[PDB]
Amino acid sequence: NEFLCDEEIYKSFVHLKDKICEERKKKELVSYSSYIKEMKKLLKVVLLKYKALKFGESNYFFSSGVLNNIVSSNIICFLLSELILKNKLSFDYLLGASYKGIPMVSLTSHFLFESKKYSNIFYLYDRKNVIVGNLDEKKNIIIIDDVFTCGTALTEILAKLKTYEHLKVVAFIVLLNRNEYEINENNQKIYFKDIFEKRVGIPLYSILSYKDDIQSMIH
Amino acid sequence: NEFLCDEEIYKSFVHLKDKICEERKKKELVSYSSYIKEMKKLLKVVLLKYKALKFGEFISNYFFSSGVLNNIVSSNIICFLLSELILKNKLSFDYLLGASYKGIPMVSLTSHFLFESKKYSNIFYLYDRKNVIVGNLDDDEKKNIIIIDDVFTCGTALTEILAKLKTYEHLKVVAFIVLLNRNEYEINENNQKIYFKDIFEKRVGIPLYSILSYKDDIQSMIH
Repeated sequence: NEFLCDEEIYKSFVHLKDKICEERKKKELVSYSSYIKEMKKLLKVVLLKYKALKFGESNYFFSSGVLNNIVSSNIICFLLSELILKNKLSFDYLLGASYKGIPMVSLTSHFLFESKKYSNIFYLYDRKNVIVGNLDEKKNIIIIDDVFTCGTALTEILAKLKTYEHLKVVAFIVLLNRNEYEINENNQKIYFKDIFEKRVGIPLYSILSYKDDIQSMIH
Repeated sequence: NEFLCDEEIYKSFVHLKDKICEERKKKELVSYSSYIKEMKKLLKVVLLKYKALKFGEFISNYFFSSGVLNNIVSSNIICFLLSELILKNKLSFDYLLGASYKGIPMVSLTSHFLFESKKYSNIFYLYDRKNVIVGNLDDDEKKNIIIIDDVFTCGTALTEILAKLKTYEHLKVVAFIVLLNRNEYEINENNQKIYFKDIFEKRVGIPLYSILSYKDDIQSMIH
């Protein structure tokens, strides 16, 4: 048994969470970034421990089902909440993409609520009546999901939401962006994230990325 | 408008959550019960404020919908109390399973309140789709599951989850916990009410617990 035990993970989560909040309040950006990076290290340990990441022939596989435990989801949902606060994203609703986003959205709401900036936080989810929650000049939605490859899943949710005239999506937040790309006529990588952001006019944020976080696990 | 504002609801939730935990730790049962009953009052105010309860005539004299409870001020109270049912009744479990869809955002947050008890090194939660059970499974001794859902009428929805779980040989359900039991019944040959809860418990051999019940909590709202 080769990884930090859950009791140690939690202790480290608590310490890092306190420092990250403290530094955000003090507006010390360099320290904030650094403590975020430490939390991301802890999260990568978790991903390996619970085997959310597996290696060997893509050269890695990612599954979020093994992250449905509170010690793991605390880290994840805390960091989703931090992306919202750090980037000062304004919203009326958070929407958890079915199914993986759904247990994330309540718990992320819980971490946001600790900022004391909100009198409540209203969250939604989509089935497969297709949008459920406290509904009915445009209301703004941030969508949460686990993984971004080409944007196929987020595009389907956008289709469901096009029906609802008074709703607008203003951001996507995700645990992992795979940094997928296509090569163009000049032998340059054109990333799906950039193509997707351009097509739908909405920014995507991610806790982790293949390039910054996963590739250094490969060897 | 006519109801406590969300800031006040939260302040009251915090106060009552602290007293409830304190009294459970001290094993003062009468005080614990009493503070639970205060939280239930607050929850009833929430159900009326967000119109999770509506009155008149439906297909019964009240209608219940949990979609308006998907906000943290309301789900705090609900999920806290689901956690307290687990603790108070000393229910042992390896997993919590949130019934799709309503139970799913409840299960993580209920896991969060359980985790505050410091009895657990982690809490592992599941959910079903409609491959069919998602979470930290190795499994196809038995692992124990408590199922969480919003409303119990005859048990049709819980029965469907049991069917999905029958495939998994190493899993066993040891309790159902629910926000509301409607206390539905049939009348028998002696003009006695036989409750679906009792019939359901007997058929599947698994206890059901509920935060609220029609008889104890909702009837007095009617007039």
